Amino acid sequence: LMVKVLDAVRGSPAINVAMHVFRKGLTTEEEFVEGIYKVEIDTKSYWKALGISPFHEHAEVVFTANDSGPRRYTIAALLSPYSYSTTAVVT
Amino acid sequence: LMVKVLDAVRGSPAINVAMHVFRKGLTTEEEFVEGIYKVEIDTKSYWKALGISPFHEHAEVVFTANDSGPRRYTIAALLSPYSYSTTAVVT
Amino acid sequence: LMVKVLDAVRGSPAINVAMHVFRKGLTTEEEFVEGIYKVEIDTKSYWKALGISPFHEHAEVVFTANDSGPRRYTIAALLSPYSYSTTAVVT
Amino acid sequence: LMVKVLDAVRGSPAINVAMHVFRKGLTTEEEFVEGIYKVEIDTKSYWKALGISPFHEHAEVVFTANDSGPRRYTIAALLSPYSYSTTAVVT
Amino acid sequence: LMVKVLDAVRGSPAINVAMHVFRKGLTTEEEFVEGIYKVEIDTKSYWKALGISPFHEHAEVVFTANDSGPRRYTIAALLSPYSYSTTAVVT
Repeated sequence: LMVKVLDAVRGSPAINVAMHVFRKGLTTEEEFVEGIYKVEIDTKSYWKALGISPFHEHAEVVFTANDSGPRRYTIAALLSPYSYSTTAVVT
Repeated sequence: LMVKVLDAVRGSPAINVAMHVFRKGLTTEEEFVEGIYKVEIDTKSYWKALGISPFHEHAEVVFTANDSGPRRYTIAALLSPYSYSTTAVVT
Repeated sequence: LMVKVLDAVRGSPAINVAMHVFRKGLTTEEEFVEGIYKVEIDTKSYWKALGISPFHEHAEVVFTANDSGPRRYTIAALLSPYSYSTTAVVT
Repeated sequence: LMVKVLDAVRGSPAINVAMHVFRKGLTTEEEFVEGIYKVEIDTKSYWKALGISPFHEHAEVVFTANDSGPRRYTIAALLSPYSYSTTAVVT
Repeated sequence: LMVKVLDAVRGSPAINVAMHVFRKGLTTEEEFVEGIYKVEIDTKSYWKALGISPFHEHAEVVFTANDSGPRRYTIAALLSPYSYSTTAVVT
């Protein structure tokens, strides 16, 4: 097994490289690679893995999730390598 | 097994490379690669994997999910390598 | 098994490469590659994998999902490499 | 097993490299690599893994999640190496 | 097993390198690498792993989470090595 990437480079490129070589109870995950170059923006979660036997008997639950409001996410060149260029965010 | 990628490069390119080589209980996931160059924007989740035997007997549940509001997501060049170009977000 | 990609490059191209080589209980997934260059925008989920025996006996459940509101997602050049070009988002 | 990356470089490129070589109870995760080049912005979570037997009998729970307000996230060149370029955030 | 990265370099590049070589009870995680080049901005959490048997009998719980306010996060060149460039945040 031989891998060659970008043997010779000349003249200033913008590069993003990711190399992975592999060889060979509510939740159980084993022997994994999570999140190479992962981006998460405005992620939400409610009631994850409460456990064994929640609200087993005679439970009265009221759940209300409200999401609102003025929120802004201005992004230029996300995960976007560039060269000899111009990037501007003018407001 | 031999792999060659981008042996000779000249003149400043913008590149995104991803190489993967492989060889050989509510939830169970094993021996996986999750999220190479993954992007998530405004992801939501409710009541994931509450567990074994939730609300087993005589449960009175009221669920209400409300999503609203002024929200903006302005993105230029997502996962988009570029060269000798112009990117602008003018407001 | 021999793989050759982009042996010689000259003059600044914008490139997106993805190479994959392979060789050989509510949920169970094993030995997989999930999400190479995956993009998710405004994804929702409700009540995923509640578990074993939820609401087993005499359950009174009221479910209401409301989705509304002024929301904007302005994107230029998603997963779209470019060169010698112009990208603008003017508002 | 032999790996060669960027054997010869000349002329000032901007590079992001990630190399990974591998060889061979509510929650249990073993022998994993989490978060190489991971970015998280405005992530929320509620009631994660409350434990064994929460609210077992005669529980009266009121849950209310409110999210609002003027919030801004202005980012230029996220995970985006560049060279001979111009990046500006003018307000 | 032999690994070679950036054997010869000339002319002042800006580089980010990450190399990883591997060889071979509410929560239990063993033998892992968490957070190489990890960035977290404005992350929140509520009620994580309260323990064994919380609110076991006759519990009356009122939960209210409010998030609001004018907050700003202005970032230029996050995880974005650059060379011969210009970065400015003008307000």
